[PDB]
Amino acid sequence: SLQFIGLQRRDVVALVNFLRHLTQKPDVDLEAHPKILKKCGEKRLHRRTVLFNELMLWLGYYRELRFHNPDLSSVLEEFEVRCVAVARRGYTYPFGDRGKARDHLAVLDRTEFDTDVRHDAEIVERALVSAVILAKMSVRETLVTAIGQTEPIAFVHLKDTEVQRIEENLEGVRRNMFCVKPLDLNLDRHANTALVNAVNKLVYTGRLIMNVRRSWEELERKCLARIQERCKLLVKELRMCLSFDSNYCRNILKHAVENGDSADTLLELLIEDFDIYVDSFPQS
Amino acid sequence: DRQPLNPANIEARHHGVSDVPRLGAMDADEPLFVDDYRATDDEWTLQKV
Amino acid sequence: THCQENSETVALCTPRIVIGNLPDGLAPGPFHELRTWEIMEHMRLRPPP
Amino acid sequence: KRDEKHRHVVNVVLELPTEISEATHPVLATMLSKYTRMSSLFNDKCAFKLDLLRMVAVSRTRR
Repeated sequence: SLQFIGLQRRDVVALVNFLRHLTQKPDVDLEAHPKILKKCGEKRLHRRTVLFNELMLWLGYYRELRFHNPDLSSVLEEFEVRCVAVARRGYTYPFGDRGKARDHLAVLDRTEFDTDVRHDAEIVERALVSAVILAKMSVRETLVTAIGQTEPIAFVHLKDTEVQRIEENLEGVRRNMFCVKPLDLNLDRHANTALVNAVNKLVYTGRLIMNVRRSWEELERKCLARIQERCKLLVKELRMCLSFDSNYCRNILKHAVENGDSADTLLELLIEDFDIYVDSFPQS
Repeated sequence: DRQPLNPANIEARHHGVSDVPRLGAMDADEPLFVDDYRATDDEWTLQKV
Repeated sequence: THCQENSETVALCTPRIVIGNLPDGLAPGPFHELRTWEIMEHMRLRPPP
Repeated sequence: KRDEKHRHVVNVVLELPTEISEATHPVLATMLSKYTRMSSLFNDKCAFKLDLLRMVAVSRTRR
């Protein structure tokens, strides 16, 4: 129920109904969907008005992205049970040496999962690099062991179409981070070692969670950057004319926009007394 | 109060704006209206000094 | 020192150009203080202007 | 009647003297439209006077 002034009714209701139908649409990104960006009122209205409309559209879009909120707890507990699975598979495996394999399973088994949103990435990266080091030790393949050079994340001993399926699923989740596509084709292969198959399913789940994490963070920093620069340009342009209306809209606009909670409070403060600061807004 | 104010959502505050629930919540411990600006570590150390 | 180029830890010796490049555990600060005082004494500036 | 609620705000809630009112003051004419939406809290009056004070303060400013 976002409200602003300066446009007709039909394009506004079309855009706010498109926003509700956003998460069921593929490749959703505002830089990838420029049809919204031509509806802001370029070369049509006054200057403070078009900054106002651009800021409200982008901030409502960011509220809609927080309203979508793609789930990750299911793949988190799935990664935890697959971590326990590959730990129990690497318990009984006879390695080339017991020492460093024992150290790597000791790294892997303690990191079950994490609580908040920040701690997941580094623990899933450490669990994944320990997992692929144990995988390369089980097949006795070589690995980079020079100091300061971490073994990169890669699938081990599979067909080319399967790893290409992994990369196209990576592309499909980097395009749409809201639809979950777990284990599309069969990666459980009886022709290889069951430890290698379990660690390949584990590294698929790790690739999925790091992909959705990176796509989510890049979308929110793009949205936050453009609403930041909209706030700076608006507090530039409104300040040239000293008036009570400009004082009130500035005092709304003083709040920070670094967080979803902060941007939410600033959006509801934009909504709740829109009739107060509307008097200094011309209409063409 | 008896419950510590760990969650961030229970504190919020506007400034320079007509917010009569904030003014009506004088000497009320539960919302804890706090400013937007966070203290960095160096000014925290200088305050402690 | 032991610099790393690319999966190798080859050594690098470099010339210390000046006396101040010495570690202070060998040539400390007050040693350089007395060195400057002796230098000022040689140029008859031991009282500075 | 909107005038009845308006005199209830500017007399029972805000205690304005009669020679100053929303006709001769623009920021009260803006703010009275939203003070009347505040249904409760009319028993506590001093917060409304303080809010009017800071609103007429931010009316007359340079920044």
